[PDB]
Amino acid sequence: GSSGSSGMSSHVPADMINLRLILVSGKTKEFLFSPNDSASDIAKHVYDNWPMDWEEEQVSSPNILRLIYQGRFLHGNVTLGALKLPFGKTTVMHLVARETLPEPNSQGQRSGPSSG
Repeated sequence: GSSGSSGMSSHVPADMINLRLILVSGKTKEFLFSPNDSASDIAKHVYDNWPMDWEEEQVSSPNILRLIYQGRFLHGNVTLGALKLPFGKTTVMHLVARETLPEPNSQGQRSGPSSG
């Protein structure tokens, strides 16, 4: 018989965009995506990956599964391409599952305390 094994390389190309999928608390992993792929493909990919790390598992919507970037949220129709993101790089993004907001607190909101 015979056997062979040659091949090793750990570097992101300039045609793909490395994305960092983070979860609650922490735990993250480097991924790859195209500029023609939309948050869907990504969010989807993530879902497809891993066996199951979330009780809930019986939905299908880009809303519930929204991708966060730099704190903000990316649209489901948005695509790395439209994000004119730099190739051969690593982006940081957060993921969550909720048809609504995460916490009761929205940016750009001033309060008026009863006092002068």
